[PDB]
Amino acid sequence: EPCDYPAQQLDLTDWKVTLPIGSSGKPSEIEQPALDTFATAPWFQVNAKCTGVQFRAAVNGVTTSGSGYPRSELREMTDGGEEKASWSATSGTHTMVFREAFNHLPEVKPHLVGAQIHDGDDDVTVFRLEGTSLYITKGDDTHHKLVTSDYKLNTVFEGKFVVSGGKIKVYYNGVLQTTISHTSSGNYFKAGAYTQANCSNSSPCSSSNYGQVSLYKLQVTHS
Repeated sequence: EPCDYPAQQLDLTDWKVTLPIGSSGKPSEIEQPALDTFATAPWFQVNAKCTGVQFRAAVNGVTTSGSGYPRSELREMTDGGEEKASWSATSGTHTMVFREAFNHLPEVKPHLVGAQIHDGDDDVTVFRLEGTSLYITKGDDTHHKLVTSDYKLNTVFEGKFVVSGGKIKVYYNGVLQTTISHTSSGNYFKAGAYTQANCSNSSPCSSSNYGQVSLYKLQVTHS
């Protein structure tokens, strides 16, 4: 159209989306083929400028069980988006190239995750913004590698994860930021707005207190 559905801005065929709305402790998820014509403002919609996808998750958003952090985020799928993606870090070459911008941060604890590699146990490495400091994490180390302490909101950057030979190479605007040793399988990509704050550590407890990310390009390949 291509301004009516996020699926018109990015190829969401091999993805599903998890939202910050839903019943108590049960974040709603939308899978293909319904995802092809799905939108829910302001959490998951084409942005006003019709150039990308807006992902927003407020601190009072619905979270698993009721405890945890809210998100409006894509989860990698495969086979026409029919099943969950799961790949090896020691076999094959797995790449995700994305272009995004962090647009808004929650109050008090201005932390927001915009892309990640996750496995069967937890997050492996993610692009995490804290204020104006953008980091590439490593497991529980939220400050593994500082990309820049001068990240300006709404600035589009290109991130890339390349996994092969038991190593994860992470790039920011074409420059290698860090290489992380990782040999477990069951990995998958994610991209969107995963707000690292809830009503227990951020006030006010309102939908107007949120993290937001805009995704302009999203490409995943496996060989």
